[PDB]
This record gives sequence, structure tokens and C-alpha cells, in this order.
Amino acid sequence: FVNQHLCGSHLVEALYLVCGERGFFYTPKA
Amino acid sequence: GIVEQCCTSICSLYQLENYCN
Repeated sequence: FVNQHLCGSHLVEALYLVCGERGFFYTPKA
Repeated sequence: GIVEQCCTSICSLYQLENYCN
């Protein structure tokens, strides 16, 4: 998913799925 | 940043991919 309100583990999950072997930065205080 | 973009507002692929490495 992508087009929704994405909070907490849901946002992290989305980032995981989308980013690959690239991984990602989850920075809530951004 | 991300929480305002994707949690409190509706998120997009475009914005999610800004957080990939």
C-alpha cells in the first residue's frame, strides 16, 4: 500500500516494501 | 517530516521513496 494514512508499523512496513535492498531511514521527528 | 507527510496527511510513493537510502 501507499495511498492511505500510514502511521507506526504501517508506515515502516510501507517503506520496507517500497525500498528494496536499498533499505530506508524512518525519522519520526523529521 | 515523514509523519506529517504520511500519517497525519495522506502519503505517496514519491514521498516514501525520499526515505529510501
